Amino acid sequence: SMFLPPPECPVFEPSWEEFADPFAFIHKIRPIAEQTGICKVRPPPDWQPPFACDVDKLHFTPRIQRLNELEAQTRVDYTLRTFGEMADAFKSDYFNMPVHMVPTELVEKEFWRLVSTIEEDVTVEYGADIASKEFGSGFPVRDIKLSPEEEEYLDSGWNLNNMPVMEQSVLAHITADICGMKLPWLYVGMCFSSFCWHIEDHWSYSINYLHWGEPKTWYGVPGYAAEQLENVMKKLAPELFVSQPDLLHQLVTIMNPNTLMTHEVPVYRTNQCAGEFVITFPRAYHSGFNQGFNFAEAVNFCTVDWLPLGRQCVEHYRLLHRYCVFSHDEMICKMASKADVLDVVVASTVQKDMAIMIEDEKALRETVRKLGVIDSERMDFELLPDDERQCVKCKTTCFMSAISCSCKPGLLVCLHHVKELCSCPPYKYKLRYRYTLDDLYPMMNALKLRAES
Ligand SMILES: [Cl-]
Ligand SMILES: [Mn+2]
Ligand SMILES: [Zn+2]
Ligand SMILES: [Zn+2]
Repeated sequence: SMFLPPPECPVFEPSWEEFADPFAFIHKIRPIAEQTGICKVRPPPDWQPPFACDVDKLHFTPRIQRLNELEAQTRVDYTLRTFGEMADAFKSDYFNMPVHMVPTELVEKEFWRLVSTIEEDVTVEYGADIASKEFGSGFPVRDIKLSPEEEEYLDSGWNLNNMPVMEQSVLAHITADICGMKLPWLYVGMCFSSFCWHIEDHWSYSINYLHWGEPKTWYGVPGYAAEQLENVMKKLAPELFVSQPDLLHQLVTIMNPNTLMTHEVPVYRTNQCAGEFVITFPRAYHSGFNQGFNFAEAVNFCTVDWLPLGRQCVEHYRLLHRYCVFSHDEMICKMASKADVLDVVVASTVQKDMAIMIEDEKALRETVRKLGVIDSERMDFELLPDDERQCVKCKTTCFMSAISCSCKPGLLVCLHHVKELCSCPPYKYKLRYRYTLDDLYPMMNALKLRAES
């Protein structure tokens, strides 16, 4: 009747020993948590990173949010004090209650009532921005003089500034600019402010820490059910699935988990409270809303487990004509070029992906040669701005190779779309390539040597 809450997602309480290495721990829980898409992690009781900031000197510009189920939203001045004041009064006036007295069950039930009710037009506000000098990480960072307590947490793997640049992560090695993806984002919530159903770019992981305040309610769907969910959503809201001109135009929406559950899409929930982590796994759809005034911090990351999925994601982007945040192949080759300093399990896993890359590239080059492309020239793709090396047809970011024609200066197609560049015969085309196959096999060999050492 009305709202039936989804079953709870897994909750882990690691020992200090398990907690010592976040990537080992994530690998450990993966068999369980990937079945549910999201999971919650409670740190050991004494892991307590100090939060300190001036509520009057932290400023941000809030985003306005209408709360209508199935309505399209785009994916991407208050002080913290004045926002908090607004947020508390909003919740307090909404329920005619003190905020700590409003049961989380009630806020959840009411959220799903108000987004589905046409006659209600509740609007709320929220903050979402990357860490900057005007608004920095909630975790300790080096800058000016820090307390010993802050020093304790400076190097923690669970300090979300460090997570991107550890010895078992992959996004670290990327030299290309992916700031929107590798830097933590800060989120200031209020009652009912929400995040629409989405998956992370390049099907990466994400990890979210609620620094303080009232809980954040989550819904998650396991990666295996991603296409099921999309099919449900495309039937109910086809507008969200029209082609989009860039990454700054991704359309997303609020949708009741019971609707998914009715269509046999598995959905899990949780209330993330202050001091708790939520982890989302590759291609796991998630959404949620805040219970009240709060402050969270989140970052994307990629494990070695993720590498094959990363490759599959870019393939999927190609099929959908979606823009890439970075070139997956460029990242693989960057790591190969640093094989000697790579962690050994990383080296072994990159070697396997590189082997697929090379064999695919071989087949593509044979195919375009048979189409009559004969001329070729080496090209350092990584030097081109992204918007100068996207395939005309499928928008993929080129790196291994592309086709050009003097007919249309500056334009490129990837080797899947040789026929989509221009009307000139293929003998007028050039194969532009980053590496010969003969360059590539020794690169892969270096990884092998590092891996077997
Ligand atoms: Cl509404
Ligand atoms: Mn997310
Ligand atoms: Zn293409
Ligand atoms: Zn041409």
